[PDB]
Amino acid sequence: RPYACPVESCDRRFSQSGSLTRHIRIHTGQKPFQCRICMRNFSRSDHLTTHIRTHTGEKPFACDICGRKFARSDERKRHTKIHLR
DNA sequence: AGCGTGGGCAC
DNA sequence: TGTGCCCACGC
Ligand SMILES: [Zn+2]
Ligand SMILES: [Zn+2]
Ligand SMILES: [Zn+2]
Repeated sequence: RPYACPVESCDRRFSQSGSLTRHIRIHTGQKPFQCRICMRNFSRSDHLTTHIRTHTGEKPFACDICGRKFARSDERKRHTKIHLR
């Protein structure tokens, strides 16, 4: 509720100053972080990190039940539930 | 499946 | 003033 977004259409607010200014990038279209492999620009450093794994094939997250690996923790999370029948 | 991408947040 | 996870959607 403290920090807020000045643009007309939006009615959003952020507790941390950083999240307000991160959101503002949606409006300005700023994409600060670039992939030195395919040159594609991204809005967030964390999304650039996971994107790079699509190129390298790095998959740090293994399923506890079957061991299948994933580049992202949420992909693994989405996967694990399939072992429930 | 593969994976873009914003919000909540701890640090 | 960032960095970097977890979470959630969406397609
Ligand atoms: Zn806004
Ligand atoms: Zn790339
Ligand atoms: Zn599995």
